[PDB]
Amino acid sequence: AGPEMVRGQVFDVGPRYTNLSYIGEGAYGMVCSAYDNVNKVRVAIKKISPFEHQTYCQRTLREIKILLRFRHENIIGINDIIRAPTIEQMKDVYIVQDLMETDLYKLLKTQHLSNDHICYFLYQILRGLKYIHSANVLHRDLKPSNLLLNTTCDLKICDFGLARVATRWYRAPEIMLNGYTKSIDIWSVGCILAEMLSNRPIFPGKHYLDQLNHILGILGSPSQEDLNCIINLKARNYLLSLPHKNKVPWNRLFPNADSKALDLLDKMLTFNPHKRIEVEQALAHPYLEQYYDPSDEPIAEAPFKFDMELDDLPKEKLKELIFEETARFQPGY
Ligand SMILES: CN(C)Cc1cccc(Nc2ncc(Cl)c(-c3csc(C(=O)NN4CCOCC4)c3)n2)c1
Repeated sequence: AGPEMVRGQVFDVGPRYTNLSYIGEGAYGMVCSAYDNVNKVRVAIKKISPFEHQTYCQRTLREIKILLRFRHENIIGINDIIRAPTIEQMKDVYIVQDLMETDLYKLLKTQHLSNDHICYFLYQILRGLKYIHSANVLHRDLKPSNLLLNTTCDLKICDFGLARVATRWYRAPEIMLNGYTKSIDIWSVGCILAEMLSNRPIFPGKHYLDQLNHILGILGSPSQEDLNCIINLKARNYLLSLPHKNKVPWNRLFPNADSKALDLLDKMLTFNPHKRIEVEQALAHPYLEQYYDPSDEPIAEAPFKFDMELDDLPKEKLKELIFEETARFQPGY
């Protein structure tokens, strides 16, 4: 019996992995669960087909190298990698990882979170993000659909394809001019907090202009100091063209949320990245006092550093590096 297929997509991961089930898909990849007939468990498998585009090749190499170096309870790992025995044959790369029960996206579509769970999930997101930022890496695309949850309420951050060393509903406002710094991740976590408090996106713009209006609709018109953070000229001009907007207090939007939760949300969703809170201070905020435990919150031993200029490399070079990096999982290595 030939190779497995999932929604007309071949999934050439047997004989070890079988009984595939669709989970989701991105721009150049698909995710399924499968049965691992060695460890007698179900696993997650992300198929990645990036080699047509230099950008996809950089993100794939970055994703693999970062996830193989990171070792943290709140961050998805890589257990196995499958690809063809020769570089000429390699069209796809399959990354095998721990299977989780669901993601925060789906959870928030069907469940109301107690203040306790919101607190505990927020702690874990930030605890993972502390490890991440401690290594001088940015995730850059945190969102409910890549925060994974287990039966026992354990959370893991996944999809590091966009990560870099230091929808669009979670993009910080600095980015909607563009400057990727650690504070864009805190913005995303702020938006995630809001969504956990209400079950609806806080800034659900149809496009970037419409997202800016949502943001200003709650934060109010930016100050002049805040306007000096907005480097891009079209954006700055646009902001200067708008009528004044008043700041809406957080407890009017979330009338039944914990006061501490709202005080932290306020500091995470701050227009000016320079004044936005940082991950350790977030973790030490009173709202999180029930879980904050710096004695058991690991950081990376050293800053992550790429020794090559991936941006500069032609997609053929990248593919060779991807062949190299995945060698160690190939039989007979
Ligand atoms: C419906 N039934 C399947 C339940 C369910 C629902 C969602 C998740 C999981 N479990 C799980 N376990 C391990 C992993 Cl590794 C992943 C995973 C999902 S997506 C992804 C990634 O890399 N995704 N990117 C592309 C898609 O958009 C987001 C980013 C990794 N999921 C189970």
